[PDB]
Amino acid sequence: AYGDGPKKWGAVLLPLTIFGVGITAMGTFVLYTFSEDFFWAFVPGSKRSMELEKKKKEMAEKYPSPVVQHPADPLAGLVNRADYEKGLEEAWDKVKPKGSTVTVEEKLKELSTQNNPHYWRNAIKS
Amino acid sequence: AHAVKIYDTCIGCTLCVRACPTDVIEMVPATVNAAKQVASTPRVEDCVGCKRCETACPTDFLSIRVYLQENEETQYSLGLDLADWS
Amino acid sequence: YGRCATQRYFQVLGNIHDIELNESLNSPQAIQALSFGQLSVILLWLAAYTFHIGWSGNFEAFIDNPLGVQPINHFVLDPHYSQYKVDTTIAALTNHPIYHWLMTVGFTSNAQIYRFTLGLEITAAVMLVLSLAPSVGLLSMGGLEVVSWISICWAGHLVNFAPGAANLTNVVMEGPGSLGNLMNVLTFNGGIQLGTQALAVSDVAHHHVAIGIVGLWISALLRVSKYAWNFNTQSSYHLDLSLSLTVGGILTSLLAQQAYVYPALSYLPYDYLTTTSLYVHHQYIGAFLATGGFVHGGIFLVRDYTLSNDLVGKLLATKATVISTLSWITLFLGFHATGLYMHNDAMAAFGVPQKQIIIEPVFAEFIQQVFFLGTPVYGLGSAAVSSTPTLSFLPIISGGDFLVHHAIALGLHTTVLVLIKGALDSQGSYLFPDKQSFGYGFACDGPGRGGTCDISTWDSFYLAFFWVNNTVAWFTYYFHWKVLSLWQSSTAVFDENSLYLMGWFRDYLWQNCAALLSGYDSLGSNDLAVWAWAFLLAHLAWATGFMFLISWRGYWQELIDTVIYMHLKAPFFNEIWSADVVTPVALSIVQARFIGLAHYVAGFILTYLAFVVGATS
Amino acid sequence: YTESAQDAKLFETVFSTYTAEYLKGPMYETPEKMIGRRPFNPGEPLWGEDKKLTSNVLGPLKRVSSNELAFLTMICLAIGAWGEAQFLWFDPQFAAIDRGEYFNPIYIIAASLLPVSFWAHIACYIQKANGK
Amino acid sequence: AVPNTPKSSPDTLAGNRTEASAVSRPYDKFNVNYPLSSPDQARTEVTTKEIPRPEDLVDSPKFPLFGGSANGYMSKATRERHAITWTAKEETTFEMPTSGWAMMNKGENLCYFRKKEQCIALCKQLRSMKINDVKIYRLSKDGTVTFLHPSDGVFPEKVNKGRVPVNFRPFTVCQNAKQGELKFTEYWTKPYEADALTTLFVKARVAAYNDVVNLFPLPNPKLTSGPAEPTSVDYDALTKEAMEGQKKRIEAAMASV
Amino acid sequence: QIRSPISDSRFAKNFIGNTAFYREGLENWQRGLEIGMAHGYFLVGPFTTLGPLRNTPEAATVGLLSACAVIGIVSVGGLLFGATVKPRAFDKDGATAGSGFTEIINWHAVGGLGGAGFCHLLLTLF
Ligand code: CLA
Ligand code: CLA
Ligand code: CLA
Ligand SMILES: CC1=C(/C=C/C(C)=C/C=C/C(C)=C/C=C/C=C(C)/C=C/C=C(C)/C=C/C2=C(C)CCCC2(C)C)C(C)(C)CCC1
Ligand code: SF4
Ligand code: SF4
Repeated sequence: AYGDGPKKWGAVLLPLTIFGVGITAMGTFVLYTFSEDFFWAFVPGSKRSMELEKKKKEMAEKYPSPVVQHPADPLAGLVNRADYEKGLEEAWDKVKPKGSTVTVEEKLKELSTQNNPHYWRNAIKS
Repeated sequence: AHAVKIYDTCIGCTLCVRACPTDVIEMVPATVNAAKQVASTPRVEDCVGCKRCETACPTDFLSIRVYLQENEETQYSLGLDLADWS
Repeated sequence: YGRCATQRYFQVLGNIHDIELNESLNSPQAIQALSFGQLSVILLWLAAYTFHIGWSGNFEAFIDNPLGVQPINHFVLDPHYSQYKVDTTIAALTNHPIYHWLMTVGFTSNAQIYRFTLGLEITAAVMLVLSLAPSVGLLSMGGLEVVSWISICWAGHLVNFAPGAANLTNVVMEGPGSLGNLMNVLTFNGGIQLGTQALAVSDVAHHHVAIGIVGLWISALLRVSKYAWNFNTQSSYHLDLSLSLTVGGILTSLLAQQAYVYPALSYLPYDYLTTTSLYVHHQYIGAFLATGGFVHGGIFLVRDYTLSNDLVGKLLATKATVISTLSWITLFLGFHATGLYMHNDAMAAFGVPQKQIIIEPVFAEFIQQVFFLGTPVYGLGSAAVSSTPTLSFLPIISGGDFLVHHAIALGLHTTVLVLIKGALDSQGSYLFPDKQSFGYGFACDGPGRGGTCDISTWDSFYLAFFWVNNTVAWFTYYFHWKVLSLWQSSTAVFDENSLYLMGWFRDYLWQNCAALLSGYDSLGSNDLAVWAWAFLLAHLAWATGFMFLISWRGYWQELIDTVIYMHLKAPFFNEIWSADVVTPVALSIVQARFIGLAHYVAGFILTYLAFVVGATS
Repeated sequence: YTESAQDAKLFETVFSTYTAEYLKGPMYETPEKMIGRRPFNPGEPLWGEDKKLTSNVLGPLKRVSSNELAFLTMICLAIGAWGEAQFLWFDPQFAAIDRGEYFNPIYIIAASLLPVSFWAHIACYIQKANGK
Repeated sequence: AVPNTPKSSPDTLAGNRTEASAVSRPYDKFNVNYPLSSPDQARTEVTTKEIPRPEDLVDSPKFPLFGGSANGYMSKATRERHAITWTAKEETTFEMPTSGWAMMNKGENLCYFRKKEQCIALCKQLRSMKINDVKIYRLSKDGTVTFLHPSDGVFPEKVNKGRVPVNFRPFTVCQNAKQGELKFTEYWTKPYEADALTTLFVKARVAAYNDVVNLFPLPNPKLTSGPAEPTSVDYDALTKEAMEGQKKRIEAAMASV
Repeated sequence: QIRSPISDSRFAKNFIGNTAFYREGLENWQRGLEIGMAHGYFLVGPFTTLGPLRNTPEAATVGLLSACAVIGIVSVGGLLFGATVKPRAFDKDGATAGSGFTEIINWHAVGGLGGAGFCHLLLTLF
């Protein structure tokens, strides 16, 4: 008949598909909450994410890419950072206020250094 | 831990220090303002994020800025009283 | 483990698909893989519909008598039904034009539907396989050339299954032949073809082959325009996503309009409920897509744009002018539409309906008469009558439609105002000069500086989504009442009572709810009982959204703290639960606003769907 | 020497100016500067210091003379206007379809050349302004 | 009592609160010098003998005249405690940070709280009542005591020597780099954590990008396995003329300033 | 730790203290069995009457099945709690975290089945 079919298949599956599947999904999500990889990609400093970052760095330093990539350090893009600073030094000496005692490398060290211990990647003793 | 920063525009009011309910801001000597003192935040881990320090800063805009980081909540940042995570 | 708070759920689940923040699969290959998985889900959803239509459905009985049979969606096997309700219900009826679509595209049996379900499942498997192997090679797939080729192939399918394909002489083997031979499968008659009361399948196939060829040509022209003047200066997933979402919203809204006025599915206009649901659904989808385009434009401004003297830089520099002029437009439109509606309300209330301000929509009437209508209906602009007119379902406008279109303009302009204002102030306002360093979404900047509630760019979308839903509600009320009057042959109750808003209440909402509320009562329950129940459920969801929107966190955080105290002080449970595992904390401000908006719009959609079903049943 | 705050600001300005003028050249090597992203394509600068388009903006026809492009755009305009007029008004082709006969391919091919004439005259003025 | 409080010890109910916080919240860590700002800042050390954990004190003479309340910390459900040690001049009433009222002792006083915010609020109240030497301590799960609030002996409202500035950014708030400028870097979502050098560099980089008249084409990589394409443009001559342009542009720019 | 007669009088101390969850001298299985018997005998009640099949001869049997289902669901929830939180409040020396609580929940399931069966027996009889 018309009713038969979906009746038997439903009596088998609808209890399964709703009860068993949804309850298993809820229980597995609660387990995933207590799992070590709980939202690992969105929790800063998580073990899986940090290991992935380390392995990405290892692959980048072991298999150099012929194409140029976005520099993680914006100053790391420079093909010759030495020449960059040497020019800065020459320009600064050209426009130094009188016999100023301030040099370019000290200023670059002062600007690059920063005391932000509470920023992560620094709270992980890194 | 909600990152809290101090900028050059700080004029050593000490109001941000007095407004902090968890002793995050702290007055260090400096040579950038007439007060010869500048706020610092060495105990950001205690910052709840209430932004009372920003309410008490008299500069044109906030010489002390509290950047809420909801993806890095802490029992000290969440102000937990009945749950301990330590 | 799991020594986090419940805030972790709503914090990550709000960015769970913000893959740019997911450093693992951050590459564009992963995003294409996500597209493949989404298309697999879409294919499985269509397979669901086709499988339940072919399994427990009357498509074989539908093709025979498309006017006298009601399409069946799926078999109902709810254990909670009472024998009577079981005897009462036959099966879950159909609220979508899938029967009409299958009939149009040449389905004549349940065996064809079953093969279609198998093909959909196999294609979903193919999509999953493609998603298994993200790769720059797969990034080659796609493009306007690919979609135009899909259009050409769909044209080929429609040619193969056109009603006149039987009379078609094989062109590729016996030559093109006479023009009528091609007219068996490729026509440009234009408009409704009578009988099926829909566009001819030949028209649709010819449309698709033309669109595919033109799209191939346009893609080639765009790529040679990329040959010289090759400048991909601003590439961002959010910029391209905003482009795609805005174009898709325009296309979906146009689909709603031109599918009501030029139905392409056979015997669709005879089914009032499916037509109304189609229009409402597609308009909601189009509005959502346009809002998403604006949202992703704002996101691109927030975290992918670098200030320059470009188009966006010029827009940002004079953002005050844009916001001020949009505010003026919205103020004028709202003031005048509301004032004219209130004046008409007062005149109708005071027994003087003649003294209402009925501004005739003479401009739209001029456009309609000069460009669309083939007979003199209004007589302004032109009065010529077409010797060989074509048929369609373009409504005839009247005085109330002027005010309704001004309400639509007010809604659209206010939504655009909120979205543009938020996107352009993501770069900073004088209350929040450094919004470029706070991300797209954040709670607030505290009670200082007078208060900074809802100052985030995400809060701009949160505020504008109410306006999106309100505008769609306004023009869907317009469409629904217009088509209800046309189908009920009133066409004068609308044209008179839509001038004042008490008409919009009494004759539209209060009047069309009579049958829906009688879905179940003391006497019994009929087939509309499910929709009355869904009506109530949607109202409940809407008011829960009210809870999440009105009451804010601090109260609820203190209340949850007291509840935690009760749990930790409760017997037989302090030994088991120390609140350290998944600490129960109140929803964050952004999470609360989003969840309140979600309940609001869920109740909105379900309420209007139940009302449409109960009114056009 | 008791460096002034204004001296520190001067150094910041000097650093910013030097960096800005240095990263433009081939000593920074960032993905943005890759051909077809931000730069002007190697040997084909589109415009100079003054914002005047060079002949390189035309692409393959970057050395077709101004006179030849003027002739091309005028012939395309004339042929396209003839095709459009012969398709829409004079001997209409849709009415020919109503007669049961096919379109005239000459009219369609002719009318296809109007946007060709548009871009051709724009390129012609670009060439003329560049002295080509 | 078993119905009043759970029968198991706080450590038993805690389970693995540690070794799970390190997993659930790997970001939640204190810097190497938590109460202070510089490593060479004395760092006075106190032990449980000075400030014992509250479960080891019953009817201590240093407790104030407090009648107990439901608003205190969660014994056996939380292990972290914050203690205040202040010396009074006279016995007067004060508001507990957890509501209710207590009366201070004539001499030494000692209170225990869960959150440091309660201790700081009580310190503000006491200092408003002319009380010095308000010392605030933190009690850990294992009993290690960390001295807080006047960490270097001088209250933070008063500037003191030996305090290195922390989280000090040498510019204005809106002089931070924009997120789009710091894209693909570790500071993309947190431009306020970038260095001054990095912010200045990216703010100059965005200006450099907007000068395509002098921007360098940056030739395509050679990825295909076949022979190099002959092309029609000399990259060496372009590089030389770009060096000349860069030199002259830098000279003119430095002449301007 | 505040003191109230409801939570600190000798009756409260010796009542909560003598319950299966806290009574001295009880093995974990005994606590589970007793709590389960109580819960199962209670749960048959609200299902035999106040249910879909109230006025049927099999009302008691349907109530028993529903009570066993509720006992099983709450026992699965307790197993989930023991697997995630591992309360450790009942574990003996050594062993593993949450072993005692898991044993308590398993014997609670057993006792729930037993008590539900006993209630169904007392309903069918008498
Ligand atoms: C969007 C997908 C979808 C949905 C919502 C439903 C909904 C329903 N199906 Mg169903 N079905 C589908 C697809 C779907 N079907 C497909 C593709 C098939 C072919 C294999 C079937 C075959 C099928 C049978 C044979 C039966 C149902 C039945 C039912 C009903 C009870 C639920 C059940 O037991 O499902 C069981 C369904 C399956 C075991 C098939 C798996 C469903 C598909 C393949 C998964 C799609 C997932 C989708 C992409 C979303 C994933 C994301 C999600 C996590 C949010 C319910 C009306 C039963 C019924 O009518 O009883 C009253 C019944 O007997 N369905
Ligand atoms: C193809 C289109 C498309 C794509 C690819 C994206 C992609 C993205 N969007 Mg986006 N968006 C889109 C369309 C799109 N959007 C549209 C159309 C809108 C307007 C409505 C928006 C509005 C929007 C906002 C406002 C935000 C994003 C954000 C994001 C990013 C993170 C997504 C995330 O994790 O959300 C998480 C997703 C969810 C939490 C899903 C919610 C689950 C729903 C509500 C369930 C409710 C339905 C329920 C079953 C109904 C029950 C009924 C009841 C009666 C029972 C991601 C890049 C975020 C971002 O980039 O911020 C940095 C962000 O804040 N989007
Ligand atoms: C009925 C409810 C309602 C009404 C009337 C408004 C009205 C308005 N909203 Mg609004 N809003 C609402 C609900 C409502 N909102 C909700 C629920 C949300 C979700 C949070 C929002 C979110 C929202 C946002 C995010 C924005 C607005 C904006 C606006 C203004 C748009 C300009 C306009 O139309 O001016 C017309 C004003 C009215 C119709 C108000 C009534 C004025 C009188 C009573 C009617 C006219 C009478 C007569 C002509 C005057 C007599 C003059 C003389 C004889 C005395 C307007 C004041 C935008 C704005 O302020 O831009 C300017 C904007 O950005 N709203
Ligand atoms: C009224 C009242 C009260 C009380 C209440 C309650 C709490 C009740 C309960 C009651 C109950 C709740 C009871 C119970 C009972 C139970 C039982 C009686 C059981 C039994 C069981 C059994 C006997 C089992 C057996 C077995 C086993 C063990 C296993 C295997 C199987 C068998 C069956 C063999 C009060 C004081 C508060 C106050 C007021 C009054
Ligand atoms: S209130 Fe503002 S300006 Fe004054 S010391 Fe604090 S941070 Fe500096
Ligand atoms: S937000 Fe509140 S707790 Fe954080 S530093 Fe500012 S005042 Fe202190």
